[PDB]
Amino acid sequence: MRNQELARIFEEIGLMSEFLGDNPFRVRAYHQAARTLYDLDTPIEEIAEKGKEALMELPGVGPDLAEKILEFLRTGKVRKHEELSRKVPRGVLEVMEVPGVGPKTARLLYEGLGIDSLEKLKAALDRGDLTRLKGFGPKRAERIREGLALAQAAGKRRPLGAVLSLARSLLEAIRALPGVERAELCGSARRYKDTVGDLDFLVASREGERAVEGFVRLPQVKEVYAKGKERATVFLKNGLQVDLRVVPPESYGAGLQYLTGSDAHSIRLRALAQEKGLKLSEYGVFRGEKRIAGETEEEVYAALGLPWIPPPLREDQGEVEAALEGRLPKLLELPQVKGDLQVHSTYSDGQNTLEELWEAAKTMGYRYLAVTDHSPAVRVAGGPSPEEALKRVGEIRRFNETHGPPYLLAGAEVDIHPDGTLDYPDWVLRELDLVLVSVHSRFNLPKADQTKRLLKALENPFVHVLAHPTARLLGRRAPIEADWEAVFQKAKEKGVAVEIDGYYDRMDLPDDLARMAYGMGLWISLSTDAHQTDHLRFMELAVGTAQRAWIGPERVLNTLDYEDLLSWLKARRGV
Ligand SMILES: Nc1nc2c(ncn2[C@H]2C[C@H](O)[C@@H](COP(=O)(O)OP(=O)(O)OP(=O)(O)O)O2)c(=O)[nH]1
Ligand SMILES: [Ca+2]
Ligand SMILES: [Ca+2]
Ligand SMILES: [Ca+2]
Ligand SMILES: [Ca+2]
Ligand SMILES: [Cl-]
Ligand SMILES: [Zn+2]
Repeated sequence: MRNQELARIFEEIGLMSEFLGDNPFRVRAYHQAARTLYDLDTPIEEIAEKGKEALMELPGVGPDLAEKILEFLRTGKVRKHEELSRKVPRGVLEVMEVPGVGPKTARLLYEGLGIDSLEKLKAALDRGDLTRLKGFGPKRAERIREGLALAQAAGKRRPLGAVLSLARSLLEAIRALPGVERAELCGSARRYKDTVGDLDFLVASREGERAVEGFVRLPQVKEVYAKGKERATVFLKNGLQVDLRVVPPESYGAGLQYLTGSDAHSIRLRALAQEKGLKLSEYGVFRGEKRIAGETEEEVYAALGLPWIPPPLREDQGEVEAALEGRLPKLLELPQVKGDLQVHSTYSDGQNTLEELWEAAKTMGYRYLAVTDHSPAVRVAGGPSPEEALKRVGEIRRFNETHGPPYLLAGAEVDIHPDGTLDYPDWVLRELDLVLVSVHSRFNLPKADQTKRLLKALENPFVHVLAHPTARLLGRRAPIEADWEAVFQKAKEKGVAVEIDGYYDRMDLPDDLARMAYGMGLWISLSTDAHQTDHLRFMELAVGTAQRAWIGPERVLNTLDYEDLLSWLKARRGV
């Protein structure tokens, strides 16, 4: 559907027209045309095929607008939009939009200040300039800076784990709206993508316009960017940018598929539908005018002749073909994970004592937790020395002797020196239950040298896991350059697992490299890199990554019970 695209063009013409000071009657007309297109559920093209008169049946559309609709559908553009685009630069428009701004304001801003982009705005805000620009006073000094921040974030992505819990708190409030029967967080978040744009929620309601109204008036909502009969876009007080879509209860499952995507997955499904004489839309699966499915997502998949496909797979990367052949991959699920294989303590950089870690693991129903404190080079600090590290192993053994399950594995996160040697001697490594190795320095070695360093680390027969292998930090540090094929192949041959560290700004291995490692036949270790007990919740992110990577419970260390894990760790491994 081109409905939203056309709504935007008309809206922009409205803004640009008012900026230029066109007839306020026309300005309002374009905005009313935009609302109509925003709210219109049936494809505009279907009404345009019926003629100019039929277009004119739509609220707000007269002869002038009906012709612009046809022009857009036939050419892909609207000359009037292109014309005002010649008079109106990009950032000047951007200034007028920045939530809380607008055209006439932006015109004094343009004429008065010389603003046809954004940096200038910022400049004026911080200096107090707008406090002296005619028509730019008090409570609005706040609003404009705030709007600017919202605009600048809308291009950008955040780590899934930075926003998932906040999204779920909004989900609780949405579910609690009177009139909402079901709701779910959809979009890329439901697919466990490691960074997300806006957050998208689907609601089932028999009274959609009233559900939108309750939604936009939630205590959590700061600013409404767009709203209509069945949809809205808002900004929360906490900054989250949120889209809502409402469908009737009979359509909920079709709405879940629609809003979860990916777009590429949905394109595949719509074609499968039409190939068997059906139409898949946000509102259901239809044979002619008859709705044959829609209420649950599994029903929708079934009507297309498919098993239900887990959201993390919905990327058009082989899952449609696997579903068609009745051979979806077996995927790791969160209840199968029996413990977390990288947690830190007060012995190094963690906030928690052994007792606190144990208590948290016990609450979570884990069988074990690996306490993997840093070797001395990781933290750029004197200890824990090799002697101290072994003293700690004894302390953890005594803790297990006095506590029982969940058992603590006495581990270490051992720094890899620039030359590939390890930051504890073998007499320490041999006594640890779990040896992780990782890069914490010299991140920018040439690719071939970084590869040699990692290969040398993998020569050590006491290593169990290559921890957070790329060392990336989302928003702060790029992945290290290394030949991952060479590294993973050596790890496989030596019996070393690779880690999926679900700590929210690490997400390392990333899904794509995890898919490569598992496809090459490696073992996988999941962890949260916890430095406080609140971090243990990130195991869901590591499992979501595993699902995106087509990883099953086979060859995942965390699915082994305690005894089988210890056996694996002690065993002759590799080729
Ligand atoms: N990408 C895309 N998705 C669409 C379109 N029409 C409907 N959808 C569905 C599939 C998307 O997964 C879902 C949410 O759209 P978004 O643009 O928010 O994308 P998504 O949440 O998948 O990714 P994001 O992390 O926001 O970039 O809406 C379209 O034109 N493009
Ligand atoms: Ca009309
Ligand atoms: Ca409710
Ligand atoms: Ca989204
Ligand atoms: Ca969206
Ligand atoms: Cl469902
Ligand atoms: Zn580390």
